[PDB]
Amino acid sequence: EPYEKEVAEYNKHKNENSYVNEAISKNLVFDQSVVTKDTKISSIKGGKFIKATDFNKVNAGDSKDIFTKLRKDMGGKATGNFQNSFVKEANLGSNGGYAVLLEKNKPVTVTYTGLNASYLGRKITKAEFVYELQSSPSQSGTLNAVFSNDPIITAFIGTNRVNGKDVKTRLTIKFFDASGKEVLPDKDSPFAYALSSLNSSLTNKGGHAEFVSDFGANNAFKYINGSYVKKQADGKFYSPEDIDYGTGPSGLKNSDWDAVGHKNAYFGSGVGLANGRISFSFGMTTKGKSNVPVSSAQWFAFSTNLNAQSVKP
Repeated sequence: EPYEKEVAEYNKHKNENSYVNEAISKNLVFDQSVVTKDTKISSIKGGKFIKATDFNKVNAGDSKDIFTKLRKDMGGKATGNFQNSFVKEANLGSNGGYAVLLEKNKPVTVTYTGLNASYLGRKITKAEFVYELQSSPSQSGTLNAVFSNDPIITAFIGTNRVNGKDVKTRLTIKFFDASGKEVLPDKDSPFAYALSSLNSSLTNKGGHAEFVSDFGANNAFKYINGSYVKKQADGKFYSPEDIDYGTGPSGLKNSDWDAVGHKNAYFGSGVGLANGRISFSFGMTTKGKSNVPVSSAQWFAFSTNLNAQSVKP
């Protein structure tokens, strides 16, 4: 471990040390092209539901964006059902989503049906996204989630911050073919998935970063050259400096890169590679500070739209 911290440290303010690069095969297609008129969440199992009328309440003077709605402690305020947990918000797409409480040791399985995804020409019509809380900074130790009926918008997750702990969620995904059989990669054609939009405002005074970590068995993170997202001493992958408000050595601001489709969107991306079932964690870290604003709700989108074509081997 001490030698990986040293590898991280030398690489912090550099681009790739080498020219070595291997093409990423895009065998797995899980992107906007796979959403159909029939795509939807068919069920959510394992989690208590949050009534939309509880989820939509904010405090006087608050903005009503989805992140602000997310940053409240709903432990013990999750008495909804699948019907009344349905929420509309433009960030969820035109078909909306569902509010759910995530709790320690209670994985929540979100099933999508009606897909037209593929892997080497095998049609993927259904998927299970399993979310499991791993870290929460709220008093109740819970997280709130809104799961979108668009699997490419995926999830918004957050809670109130009372201490310095990370927000962290494990996501394990199963893809199914039309016959109902799980689709797993062939030996020489791993799954590739994007880890995008990992913004960071981290400074010595404070701020926070969105990260990925804890890549599961047969999964690995791969660096994109010129990306600010790279492995840190704590084992997580994020930008250790501010690319959001312009105070960092690069002077970059969120509007300079953090948009889907931006030429600079790779600034906050990596690539996930899986020779097996996809599984990894995502979250938010203040590196331990408790009074950091807007540092406990995030949007995590899942797709195969990589912001690169090759990676370091």
